[PDB]
Amino acid sequence: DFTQMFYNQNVKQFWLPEEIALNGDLLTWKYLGKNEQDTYMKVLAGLTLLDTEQGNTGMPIVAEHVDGHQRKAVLNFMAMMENAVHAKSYSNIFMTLAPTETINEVFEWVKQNKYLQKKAQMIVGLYKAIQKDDEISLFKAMVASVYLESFLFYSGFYYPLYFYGQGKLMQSGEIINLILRDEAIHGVYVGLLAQEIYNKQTEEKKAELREFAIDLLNQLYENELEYTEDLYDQVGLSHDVKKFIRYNANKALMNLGFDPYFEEEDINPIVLNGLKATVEPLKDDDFYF
Amino acid sequence: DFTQMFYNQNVKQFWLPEEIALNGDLLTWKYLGKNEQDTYMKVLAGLTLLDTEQGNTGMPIVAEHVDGHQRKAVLNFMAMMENAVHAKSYSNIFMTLAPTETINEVFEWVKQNKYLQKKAQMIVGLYKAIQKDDEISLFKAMVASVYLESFLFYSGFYYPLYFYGQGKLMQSGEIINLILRDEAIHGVYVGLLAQEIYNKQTEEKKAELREFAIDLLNQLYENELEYTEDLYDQVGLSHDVKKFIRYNANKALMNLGFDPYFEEEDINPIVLNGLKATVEPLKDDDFYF
Amino acid sequence: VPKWIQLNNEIMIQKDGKFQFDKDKEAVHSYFVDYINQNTVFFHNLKEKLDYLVENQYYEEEFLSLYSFEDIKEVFKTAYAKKFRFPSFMSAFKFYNDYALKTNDKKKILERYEDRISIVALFFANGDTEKAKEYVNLMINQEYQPSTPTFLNAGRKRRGELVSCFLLEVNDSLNDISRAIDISMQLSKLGGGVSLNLSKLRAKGEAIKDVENATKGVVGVMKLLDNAFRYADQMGQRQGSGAAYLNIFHRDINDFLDTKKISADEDVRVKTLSIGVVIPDKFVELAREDKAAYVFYPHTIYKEYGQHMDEMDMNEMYDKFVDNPRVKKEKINPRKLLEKLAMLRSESGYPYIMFQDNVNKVHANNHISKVKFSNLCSEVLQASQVSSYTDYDEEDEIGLDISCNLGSLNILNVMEHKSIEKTVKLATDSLTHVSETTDIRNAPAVRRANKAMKSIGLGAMNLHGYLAQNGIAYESPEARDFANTFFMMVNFYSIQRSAEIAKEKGETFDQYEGSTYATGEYFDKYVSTDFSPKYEKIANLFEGMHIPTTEDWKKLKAFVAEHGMYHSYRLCIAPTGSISYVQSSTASVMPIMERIEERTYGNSKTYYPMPGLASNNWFFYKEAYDMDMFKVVDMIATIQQHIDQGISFTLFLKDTMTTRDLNRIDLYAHHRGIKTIYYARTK
Amino acid sequence: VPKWIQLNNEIMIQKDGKFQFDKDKEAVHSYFVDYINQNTVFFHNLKEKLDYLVENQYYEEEFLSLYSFEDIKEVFKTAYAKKFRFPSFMSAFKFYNDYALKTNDKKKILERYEDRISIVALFFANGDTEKAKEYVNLMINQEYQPSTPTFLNAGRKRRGELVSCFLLEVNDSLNDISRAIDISMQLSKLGGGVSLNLSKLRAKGEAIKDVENATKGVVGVMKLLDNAFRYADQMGQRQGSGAAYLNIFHRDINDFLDTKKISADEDVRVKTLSIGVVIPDKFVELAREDKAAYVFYPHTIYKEYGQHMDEMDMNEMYDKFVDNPRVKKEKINPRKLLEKLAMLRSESGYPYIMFQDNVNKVHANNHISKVKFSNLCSEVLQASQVSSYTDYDEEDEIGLDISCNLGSLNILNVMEHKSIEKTVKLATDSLTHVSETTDIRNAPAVRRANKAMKSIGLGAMNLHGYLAQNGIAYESPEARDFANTFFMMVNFYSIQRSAEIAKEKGETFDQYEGSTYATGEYFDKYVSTDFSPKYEKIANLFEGMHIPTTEDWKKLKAFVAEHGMYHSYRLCIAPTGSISYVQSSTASVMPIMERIEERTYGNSKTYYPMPGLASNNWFFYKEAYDMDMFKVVDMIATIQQHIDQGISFTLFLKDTMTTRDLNRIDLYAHHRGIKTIYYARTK
Ligand SMILES: Nc1ncnc2c1ncn2[C@@H]1O[C@H](COP(=O)(O)OP(=O)(O)OP(=O)(O)O)[C@@H](O)[C@H]1O
Ligand SMILES: Nc1ncnc2c1ncn2[C@@H]1O[C@H](COP(=O)(O)OP(=O)(O)OP(=O)(O)O)[C@@H](O)[C@H]1O
Ligand SMILES: Cc1cn([C@H]2C[C@H](O)[C@@H](COP(=O)(O)OP(=O)(O)OP(=O)(O)O)O2)c(=O)[nH]c1=O
Ligand SMILES: [Mg+2]
Ligand SMILES: [Mg+2]
Ligand SMILES: [Mn+2]
Ligand SMILES: [Mn+2]
Ligand SMILES: [Mn+2]
Ligand SMILES: [Mn+2]
Repeated sequence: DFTQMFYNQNVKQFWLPEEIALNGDLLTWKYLGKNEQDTYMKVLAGLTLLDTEQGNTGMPIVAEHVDGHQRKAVLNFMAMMENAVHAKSYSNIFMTLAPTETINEVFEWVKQNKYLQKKAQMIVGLYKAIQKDDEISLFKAMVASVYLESFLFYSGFYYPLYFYGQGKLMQSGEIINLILRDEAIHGVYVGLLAQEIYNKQTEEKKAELREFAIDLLNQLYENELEYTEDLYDQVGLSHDVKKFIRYNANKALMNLGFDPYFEEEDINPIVLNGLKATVEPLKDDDFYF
Repeated sequence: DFTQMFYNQNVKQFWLPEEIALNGDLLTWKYLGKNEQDTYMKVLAGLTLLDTEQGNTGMPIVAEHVDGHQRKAVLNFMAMMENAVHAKSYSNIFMTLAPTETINEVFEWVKQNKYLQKKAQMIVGLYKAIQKDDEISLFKAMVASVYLESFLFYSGFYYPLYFYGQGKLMQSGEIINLILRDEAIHGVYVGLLAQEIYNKQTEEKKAELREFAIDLLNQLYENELEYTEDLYDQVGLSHDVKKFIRYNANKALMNLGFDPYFEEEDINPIVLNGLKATVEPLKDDDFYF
Repeated sequence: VPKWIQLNNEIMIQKDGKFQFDKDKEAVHSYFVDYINQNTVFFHNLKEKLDYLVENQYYEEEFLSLYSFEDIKEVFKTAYAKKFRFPSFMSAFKFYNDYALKTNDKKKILERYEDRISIVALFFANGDTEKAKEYVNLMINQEYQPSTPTFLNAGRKRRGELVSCFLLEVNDSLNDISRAIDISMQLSKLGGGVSLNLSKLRAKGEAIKDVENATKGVVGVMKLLDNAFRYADQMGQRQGSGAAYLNIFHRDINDFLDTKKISADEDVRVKTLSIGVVIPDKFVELAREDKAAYVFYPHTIYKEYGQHMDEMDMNEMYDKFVDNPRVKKEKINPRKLLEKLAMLRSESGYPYIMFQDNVNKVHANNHISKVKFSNLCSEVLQASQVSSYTDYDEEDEIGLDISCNLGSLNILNVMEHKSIEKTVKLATDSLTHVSETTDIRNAPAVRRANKAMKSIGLGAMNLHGYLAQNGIAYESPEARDFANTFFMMVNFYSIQRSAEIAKEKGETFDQYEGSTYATGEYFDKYVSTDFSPKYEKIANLFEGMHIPTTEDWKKLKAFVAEHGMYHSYRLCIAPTGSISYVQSSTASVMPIMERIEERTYGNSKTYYPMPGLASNNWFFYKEAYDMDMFKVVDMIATIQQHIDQGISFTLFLKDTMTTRDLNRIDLYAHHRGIKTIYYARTK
Repeated sequence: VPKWIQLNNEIMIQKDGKFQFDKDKEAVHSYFVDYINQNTVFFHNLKEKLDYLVENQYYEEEFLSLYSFEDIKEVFKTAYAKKFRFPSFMSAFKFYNDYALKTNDKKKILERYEDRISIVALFFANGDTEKAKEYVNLMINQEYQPSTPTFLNAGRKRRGELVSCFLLEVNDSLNDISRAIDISMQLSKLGGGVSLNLSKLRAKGEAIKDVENATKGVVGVMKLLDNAFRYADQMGQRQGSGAAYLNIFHRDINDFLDTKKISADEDVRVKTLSIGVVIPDKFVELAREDKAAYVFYPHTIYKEYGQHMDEMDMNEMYDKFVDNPRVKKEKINPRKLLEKLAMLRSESGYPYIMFQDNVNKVHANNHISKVKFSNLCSEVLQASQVSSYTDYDEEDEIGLDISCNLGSLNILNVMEHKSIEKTVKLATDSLTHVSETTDIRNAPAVRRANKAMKSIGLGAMNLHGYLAQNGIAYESPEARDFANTFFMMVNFYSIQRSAEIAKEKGETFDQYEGSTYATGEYFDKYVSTDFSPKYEKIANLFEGMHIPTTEDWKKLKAFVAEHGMYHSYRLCIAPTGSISYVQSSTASVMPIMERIEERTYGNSKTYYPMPGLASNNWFFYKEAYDMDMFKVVDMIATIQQHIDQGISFTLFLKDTMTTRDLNRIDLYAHHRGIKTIYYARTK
């Protein structure tokens, strides 16, 4: 009921890194404090590292196990955006703002970081556990994918959106907004594929899959809180970032056809400013009564 | 030395079938004989099948086994083109020119056609035989992919090109030329990756790989002859198409770094004829003259 | 969450396996003891309230100036003496959210239910204190409910128009098309739903002064009207709603239908304009015989005959159109067109179906004009004459554009009070007043038709509620017998009131002399057939009320012949969407969609049980989707035989059934005399 | 491939390293030996031809009946005595494909060039055989060319209106908006391009009858107008073309501009509606000083001051608007808005730029009204008064809607014949006749302004062609000297002819007494500054022609004071799209875009070199994109100082230059006195 519509929306959102000139960001970058520059670098590396997993494994593995030519095509398109567009865009932002040696060090740090690794490996673990012709394991991986696309990225997206909403780092913020817009539709689409599997299950199996999804969400959420304090306490933003994580967790759940887990909260206004019946022929004698 | 330039070429060649309006072909299509329309539909259906498998299976699987994020980005982009752009374009052509029943019938015809099933069996079999960290199985699949890109498509491409060259079906022909332009660069790129693996081998191993490549080519060739006769005898063109596929077989071999295998022949000259702005801010000195 | 919201949600929490319906009542109490009484604005006496509402431009002072303040106080005291209580939370919520008057900032409630009813009654009476008290007793007993425009806007300074629906005839000219667009925007600005007959417009590929294949057809006018209704959207409060009606013999009928296909391109798709199809008996006959039909180019027919294609009878002129070489036509398969109609109605609920011959075989004003199209709710079926809007500095020939005032009888409350006659006569008087005080300065044909036709629409609500609360299955023959008797009584007393108004005013509606009312033909079936109940239970239900017999109908026929009728049209059964909540009534004469409906308001969810739903009448409140649509068609035809205009007949379909079942239902409706079919809502 | 097409494509084939330009001439011969003569209907005598054309509804009887057949035959003989030959294939092809009269089956040619010219001359003269012969000599010498509407439709029964530029004022009301939509549809039906001023319309989020946030803004009106223009597309022949103008201080200006962005949604973007922005000097001052500007809500200004925002001088009103608390406004960055304008012009060439103060500091009829907006081609700049279209059966207040009469002098042909005075006066007489014979019965303000203002637009073309064939670079100071002298003589003789017509008929244009012509202010710069050529080459170019001096201008000023002026406006330089081909001329006063242009007709390719292009003048025929836009602005300002209305001024940009360069060109145009900027064509 939905793949051709998503095909259309995906291909009409096509874009390339070269379209946004990045050099003019140096005019606001130079005015940020060390903690602001440090947080931005770390957040950016976090997003980059997670998105690489999605391009190399997450999207291609789902495309491999999903049946249907049109679904495979949409999924291929999404994988292309991760590897050919998003990855180049993140690299471009980095190369503009930091010298080569600084980029290498930030990636070394974020690669060793406990909270980034915990979530990255949890997601990758579920992708590696998909078994041929087993729709339960596929569903679990789709849940992981939706959580990455619609939830885990947002502790990171917060900061570029926060600057973007203030008139700072506008070129890289525009790029991030385009990336985020792609991840949103990726999350919704994979969510619909997961609901299709979920709806084929018994009531007991459904309850079991719901428990899986909520348990996974809880593990990721508790690690996100730690990840958040680790990055954002030094710039005083953690309270507001936490509200943004919960709001996006609720969107991820709704993508999977589940009820919101967290109470509704208002979001930081600066970040907001950044953001067929069966055709049967008439057989005659239907005109007589 | 080459991936970056292929990356740039692939992304700059990006297109969608909807860019080309097809209603202009309606009359030249109406005017073709029943035999001509039948061959044309079947030819494009055979192409659709090849692109379906190249997009679903061939390109993603090669992407999985090839090392390097940039090489993977190129291969992922090529995969997307196969199933999200190329395979879909044929349906755009079908939906314009043909009634639903004729479309349904031709897709049923691909499923039961023995030559099309044999060629798919052979090519996809090699893709699915790739073993992780086994460069020889990967080479064999890359040879199969080059043969699909640079040889097997051409029994199909002949007919749209033959019409384009006579000023007939020129909108459909424009789509086909764009597809052909893509496959030419896809065949070169995969050819270069295959040569990388071949060049790592002992002379004895190389001799075996040439045997594999030539045996596979001959087996595919013999099947393609029967396919060509089956499609083109009713339009009187089988001998001409055969010359064309031999010509392109030599190009496939060359893409693999091998000498031409078939002698040169004169190809139908008809078929040969078938072949935001930058923004600066306003300074205070721009308001005075 | 509010306390009343929790109490209302407590209904679905079952106790001993049964729904807690009584909790609903508690909710209303909470809703009044925690929200309404605190948010209401109280004054020292009624004088201060009326003065504050008058000077602050809430009320029109003219209608209140016709009464001394003592009379207004007496009317308000009569309204409050009933001690009316809303039996369900949703009734009070809907009134105080959609119809109660609030302040400019909408922070407080200025009008109670009794205040609104008193103001509407004082507006209706036009200076008569006793008549105002009669209206107050009629509305506080909830026997009669004025339509949403009338109930919401009566006596208000910031009001719109009291007329709900407008029907426009569009002549085949650019001047007429532009005037139709202008009038549609003007009437949507006034808040009314606008219906336009596009059957006179020439089809696509017709000649505009000897240059051929020049017209855009009805689809271009459809796009223009869609943009006009989008622009004029009640100042952004309610989305602008329009309807386009096309005859099924129009050549553009496919393209027309293609406007509602879910795969339609943006240059063809129309999304804010409802579509209706007018099907003569000739089309059904051609589809039945499987003979290939012909759709026609209206301009060629107009050139050859001097009249529009929809201006004459297709049943007698179709063969002449086909055999005429000077008439241009296209071959179609009528059965394929019927299947396309069924598929479109399954997908989107469109088009509206108007069986033209079913409307015009009992139409009383065929001399003025045949009914060629219906309104946005497909229940208004009146004669219309197209207007000739000429060039600037040239006089326009103003025709008749349909417009009627809606008002619904609450069947349960009317029959409980044993006051069919009094309620019908008072409702007719109120609708006559609404018509008389309606003056639209930007729709000339609408104004002329309102002044001449004097057409009103008196509907009915709570048919299923009354039947279920009295232990009668809606599909049972007893229910159809009750509907027959009740609506024959309603028609009798409406005709009697119309004739009495004509006698007291000395004037009838324009061209009444050629109508079937004047010739006595209309009363034929009423002077030969007895419509008294055939079942003892229904007769007991009608006890205490004088059911008119053939002798009473003969006396009424003689009275009409002597005095005439004031109203060309009197009865039309509107859907009555949201005002049925306030009256604690089921919507219109349609069966209930669901026993308990879950509606989301704000961030909260509320459950509205059907009025009177309980354990003993749970299965009498059968859901419409579970019902046989053939028996619903039988009920609607039984009611329709006593209604001069149409009935908004929504089809309630299951997902399992096919388009063939929908076509069978449509053909049975046509066979049974159904005039119009409103919607195909699929569960 | 036809023989003439091969001979035309042989131009690009280079012989001895040179283009075979002369081969084009041979192509023309072939195009006449093989096609034109074979498919041209011939008659035994002109009497039979005229009888056949009149009887078959090709011509009008009225204009031919004013002459005896001997006079018509003499006019035709005068036309044919020139033995005119098209010098290039594209000239004859464009005439016989666009302007030559063809049979109803469009396979035979009824009109030659001489026949069409004779018919247009007979229509112009209105019964004077000598005047008709003068017009025939004017048009067969190709000194003057009536616009495409006049040239194509003069004397034809099956025709549109002879005027195709219409400017409408839209008042801030639903009645006025609907009337504007209707008038736009009626004028597009007549074949005219319609420009609408939307500045008086209140912005989005304004109050309708004191309900807040109700107005949809000018974007909804633009959607309505775009639908109206799509519907009215000349009976399905050409795409309906309309323009919308908004003042830059209107609050909707961004949303207005957002209608042309590619990223705009389907409910925001208008595709067939051109947009223009009116930029007062206040906006340029605010951007220059980098002070943040304010975009105002028009309805609040109207409520506070009783006048529309665009009806008062923003230079003196801006501070009062900002300091007024009752005027609602939004903060904007004027430099950001200028950059947005430049970016939008780079992407799509929109919007048109109107420098309000540049227009109004030399406007002669500011007493009637200030020029608030321009036409679809951004060259008509006239006073307009808004109309108050009230409800039905209520008298409308008819204002003034601009509709000027187009006609272009061929500068090369005019100057080589040394007939500036005679050509200008005869063109003025023909334009006056066409304006007097125009009667539009569906546009009341257009008709009233045509009767009152009597405004005509006399343009010029082949400026770059004339300069290149005379060894003068378009950017050279000599070219600007020639333009200054030539257009000062054109203005002098246009004013003289207008005053002579006023003296003969005894009437001037309405409200002439308040104009600067009556007060003599208009002639100030003409009675003090001598506009004789400052270069010997230009003076030798003007040899044989009397150049008006300051004494001649003083005499003309006295003559205008004594006798008045018949036309409110006389000169406007239109783009002259397709008539430049038939006249073998470069388009308008613009520089050529390409030396040889490649076109695709059917499945065939054709090549049009610029007129007179050869090896000797190849360098002087510099392409517009290669030229310095500052010098093009200088030339256009030099011409504009002698043109009362505007000049269609298209910017020609390279893909390398950025939005800063576009903004610099716009600001230099504003500084140099450029009134309008038409298009930003990027190579
Ligand atoms: N269901 C209801 N419908 C309408 N008004 C109500 C409803 N429930 C409460 N109210 C309003 O709130 C007031 C609260 O009074 P309540 O009904 O509890 O009884 P009371 O104080 O004994 O007096 P009374 O019933 O005589 O008005 C009522 O007087 C009435 O104005
Ligand atoms: N370049 C041209 N432009 C316009 N008409 C042309 C042209 N060339 C030929 N014709 C048309 O074809 C006719 C034949 O002209 P041609 O060059 O053969 O010699 P001619 O002496 O002008 O002929 P004629 O006896 O027709 O006057 C012309 O009279 C004219 O009607
Ligand atoms: C002007 C115009 C008319 N029409 C169609 C819609 C109208 O229903 C129909 C009649 O237009 P008319 O306004 O009646 O045109 P007309 O009177 O000049 O031509 P005729 O004498 O033949 O009546 O033409 C278009 O489709 N597009 C247009 O642009
Ligand atoms: Mg007409
Ligand atoms: Mg107003
Ligand atoms: Mn990504
Ligand atoms: Mn993603
Ligand atoms: Mn491919
Ligand atoms: Mn390929």
